[PDB]
Amino acid sequence: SNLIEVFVDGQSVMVEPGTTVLQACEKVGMQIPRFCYHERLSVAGNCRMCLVEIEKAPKVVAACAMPVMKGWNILTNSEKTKKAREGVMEFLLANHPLDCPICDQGGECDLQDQSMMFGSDRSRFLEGKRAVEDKNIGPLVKTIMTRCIQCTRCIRFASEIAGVDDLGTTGRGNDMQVGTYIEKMFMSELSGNIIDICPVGALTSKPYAFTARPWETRKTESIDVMDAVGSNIVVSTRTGEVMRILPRMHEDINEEWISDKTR
Amino acid sequence: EPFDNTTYKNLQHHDYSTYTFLDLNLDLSKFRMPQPSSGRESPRH
Amino acid sequence: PKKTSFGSLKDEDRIFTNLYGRHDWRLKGAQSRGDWYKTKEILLKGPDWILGEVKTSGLRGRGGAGFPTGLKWSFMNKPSDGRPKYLVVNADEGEPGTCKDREIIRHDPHKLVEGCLVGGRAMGARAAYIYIRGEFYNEASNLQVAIREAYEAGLIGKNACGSGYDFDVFVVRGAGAYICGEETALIESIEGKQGKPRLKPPFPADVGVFGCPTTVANVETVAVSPTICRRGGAWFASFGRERNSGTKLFNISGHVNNPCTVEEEMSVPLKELIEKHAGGVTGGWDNLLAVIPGGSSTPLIPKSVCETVLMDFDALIQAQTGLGTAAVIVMDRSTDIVKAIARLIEFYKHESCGQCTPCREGVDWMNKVMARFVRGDARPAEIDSLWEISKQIEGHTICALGDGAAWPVQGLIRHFRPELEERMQQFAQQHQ
Amino acid sequence: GALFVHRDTPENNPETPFDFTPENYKRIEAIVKNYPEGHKAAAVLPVLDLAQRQNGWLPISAMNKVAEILQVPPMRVYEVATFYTMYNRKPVGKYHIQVCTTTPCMLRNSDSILEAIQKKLGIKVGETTPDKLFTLIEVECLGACVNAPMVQINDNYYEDLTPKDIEEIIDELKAGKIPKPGPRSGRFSCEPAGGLTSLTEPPKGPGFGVQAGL
Ligand SMILES: Cc1cc2nc3c(=O)[nH]c(=O)nc-3n(C[C@H](O)[C@H](O)[C@H](O)COP(=O)(O)O)c2cc1C
Ligand code: SF4
Ligand code: SF4
Ligand code: SF4
Ligand code: FES
Ligand code: FES
Ligand SMILES: [K+]
Repeated sequence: SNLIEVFVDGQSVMVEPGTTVLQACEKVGMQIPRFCYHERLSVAGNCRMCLVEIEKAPKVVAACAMPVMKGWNILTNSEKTKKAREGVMEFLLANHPLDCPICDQGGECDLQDQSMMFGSDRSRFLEGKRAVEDKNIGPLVKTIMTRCIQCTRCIRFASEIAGVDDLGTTGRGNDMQVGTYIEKMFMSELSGNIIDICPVGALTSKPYAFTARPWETRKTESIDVMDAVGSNIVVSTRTGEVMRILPRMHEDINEEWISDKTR
Repeated sequence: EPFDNTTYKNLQHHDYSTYTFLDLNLDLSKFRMPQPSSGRESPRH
Repeated sequence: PKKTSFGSLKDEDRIFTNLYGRHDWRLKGAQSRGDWYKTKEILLKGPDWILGEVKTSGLRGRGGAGFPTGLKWSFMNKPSDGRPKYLVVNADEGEPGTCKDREIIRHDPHKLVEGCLVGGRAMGARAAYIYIRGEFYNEASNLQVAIREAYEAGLIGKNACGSGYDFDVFVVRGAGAYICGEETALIESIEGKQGKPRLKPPFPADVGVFGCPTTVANVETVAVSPTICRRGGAWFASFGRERNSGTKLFNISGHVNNPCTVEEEMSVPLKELIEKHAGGVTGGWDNLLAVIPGGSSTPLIPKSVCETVLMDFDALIQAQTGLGTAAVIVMDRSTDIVKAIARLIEFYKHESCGQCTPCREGVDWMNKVMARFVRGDARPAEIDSLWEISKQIEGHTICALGDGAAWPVQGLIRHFRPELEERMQQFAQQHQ
Repeated sequence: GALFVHRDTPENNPETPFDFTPENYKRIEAIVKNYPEGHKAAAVLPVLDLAQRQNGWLPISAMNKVAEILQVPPMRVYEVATFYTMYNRKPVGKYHIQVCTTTPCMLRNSDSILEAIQKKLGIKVGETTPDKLFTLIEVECLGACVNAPMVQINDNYYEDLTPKDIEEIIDELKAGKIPKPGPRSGRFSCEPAGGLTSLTEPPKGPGFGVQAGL
């Protein structure tokens, strides 16, 4: 009825009007690269890692923000698409610090993983790097903000999910910095979820700091009992010890967040 | 009335001060039409 | 009688008859010069007639991109939904080398205030916000005085110009940001947020300022609309080449004898413009190194191209550049072209909003590279690296500021590559 | 010095006193009414600029005042203050001198203007004179490119400068007079220095060229 037909790599898919080019690719099984897009946050379109070619169109479109149109053929593996990804990944890593050994995100980092899969294998950056000062937003979330990639997921989450307008960007240009501006704490019953949505090690768990690595944890899918909601969780263990608690997506209960008492 | 094209007639702005712009906006308010309303006092309302 | 040589505009056909501030900018004189004349009769013919007049004139946007104004204004001309409609007048005026809008606002303020009313009536808007940069304080106050004079005379407000159409003109001032000249980033600044451009879609004629249908138009594009409706759509198209019609304001600056603002016909040869109105290049036409034909964003062109280049949208596109704002920047052979363009990259680095990755990181990167080329502290291989770094910024950003930082670099590499490499040898020899 | 995080000081803390004067509260009322009902956040920029014209700079307490009256979250007012360069977040001198050194002003020797001012006032770019009268900084294009080189002191442009025209401007400001803005050469605005090449005839009057039925 109201469905429109679009093609993903020449393959027909029927989508509701208003579907984004990124969501059309989901239905054929293709996951577009992303950093700023989150399905449970508002669309931003600032990282530019989802840029994709549309056949017979000269300029690439941001897949996360662009609605599809009837008859569009999305080329996700095209030469124009792949070169867009290498360029953007090249910019994202230009000022990123060489911290992977000392960074808790190492081994479960979307910057590391998407660099391996869609980025170049080497650097041609021959300049100095940006160093940003760190900000104390409380006892539960550690900030190494030199690692931030300015996706504003923390900002959009804190505004829209947690109903707290304390995070924002200050300055502009290469010196635009995420934070609170003043010395303030982002203490909320849901504050600890910015750790998960931060795709990099800019925001990490202080209690969990330095203890383990992602590859060595055993995952046990269990239930939270700190309240009567019944949040689905993952218990990470290593050598018979509980290391941390993570949310497990359950749409009809906790979605993909947990409270800080659970975490 | 003479077409004297030899003087700069934009000399008024040399007397403006700190609140010239916002004072004019205050006088202009009596003329504006009623503003439209979205319906709520703010998006947070 | 298709005209073949364009230029030599006569003062009868000029629009900004008070461009130089030698008459009375207040309402009394402006009415003596033909402003606010039969504005009622214009507004009673309706939104269709006015738009057709603009479409016929071949008027294209005077703010940089250069889009056909009549077609652009026609998107607003649609049935309402319940939301107000607005006209945003882009008086940010921040493109380096560009200062045409400054003169309109302070010396022909009533040409703008009428264009807001005529343009607003064409699109069906209820009011016009005029965004003006916060540095232009004296110009903003002159504009406020003119808007008061028009209000007291019944020309704008309830039953404007004795027509039954209600219209307000608001003047809002910025706070320092070249990026607020970008049409969506302007809208965001009027809403009280950081001037960060929006992605499109949705287009402003769907969801604009306050979430309402909106057209953003340049000061010069709006300030000539009442005249095109008066003297006619066909009269305007009789100037300039086909598809590049009208008379244009020109800023000549740099290494000319007499830097000046002037109005001249479109398609005027660039050599004629510099010699005739600006007094020619400092030291004669043989001292000319390169010319930036329309503000910082446009690529430079070398002296060989300047000989026979016509100043219109299509001619300058052939030369791998653009008319842009028509801000002509002149550099003579004493100029350091590398240092000249490196300072533009330092400007774009300072004006990027920081929102999106290719410009937040890419423009700052190109700035660091262009700084070393100035001292020669590089290798010839980095030049093709800098070329590819720019091509990754271009077309991959949210707004066109990212484009505007790549094009200056590409122009320097395109026409002065030997100059870049030559400096690298000297640095190597000294440090050997 | 271009820091975008606030650290409380005895002179700039949340309890530092700031309140709009009763006259400036009326001006805000007209500012706010320019925008649709339900979109008061549109007034953040003008109200902050008003807070800066009353105080001369924006202390953190002034920002919280703007957030309160407009009912905007304080962070969203901190973002605007840092984003726009006209807002001063440290004390600036009575006369804030801004020299455009972008390319079109650089090609007409704006460095001579910058060197002339630095030597006269005995400061370097970004500093404030010991007695607090002057603050020198560079800036980007100020939309006065044909009249380059040019500087803005407070809200006034002084254009077509020469390294002695500016040193006269500064002498007057020290004395207490405020010199008249505009070009300091023999032209009044942007016209060609050689007495006009256009618009020399008398302007035509109403009804010239009007089409058939207009
Ligand atoms: C960085 C940047 C700065 C801009 N500055 C201006 C400006 O100062 N004035 C202007 O009219 N358009 C400016 N533009 C272009 C506007 O986005 C838009 O194209 C224009 O206002 C539309 O009006 P027009 O159709 O009359 O050209 C700028 C664009 C960019 C990317
Ligand atoms: S955020 Fe990712 S890429 Fe950056 S240092 Fe940490 S693990 Fe490495
Ligand atoms: S702190 Fe993390 S989530 Fe927030 S903008 Fe930076 S990278 Fe994105
Ligand atoms: S291209 Fe530059 S100015 Fe435009 S949105 Fe991206 S970062 Fe901001
Ligand atoms: S995921 Fe689309 S631009 Fe960030
Ligand atoms: S370059 Fe200095 S005013 Fe434009
Ligand atoms: K994280």
